[PDB]
Amino acid sequence: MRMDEFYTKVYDAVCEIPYGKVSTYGEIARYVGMPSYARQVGQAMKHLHPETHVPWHRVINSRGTISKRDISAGEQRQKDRLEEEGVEIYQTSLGEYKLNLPEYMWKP
DNA sequence: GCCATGCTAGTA
DNA sequence: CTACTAGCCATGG
Repeated sequence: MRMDEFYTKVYDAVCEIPYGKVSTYGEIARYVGMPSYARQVGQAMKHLHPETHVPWHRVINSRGTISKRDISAGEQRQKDRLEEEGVEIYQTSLGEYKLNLPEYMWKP
């Protein structure tokens, strides 16, 4: 399966995530038949263009947190986008932004 | 070819 | 709950 196919598949999936809901790299990976490629779902996201109709903000990690960026602290920009969709987000004891995954996670 | 970068399940 | 590890895998130098 071509990388550009994957990349397409992924975006297709993300866009299916309803307003106010969320998903995760892994789940998306599995959704589109590429279970081991969670990191690459990362990649996909990171490669979109800032002015995109894609709900990249609806995608977080397995642990229900928002993931630190080795480049570009717009993880802030991700929290904000969620709070508008109405999403209780708590900084963990450390400065991590967490949320009640079971409550928010989405499934077709 | 190697080696650094940039999610997750499992174990302690 | 927090660590820390093993394994994963495209991408670019």
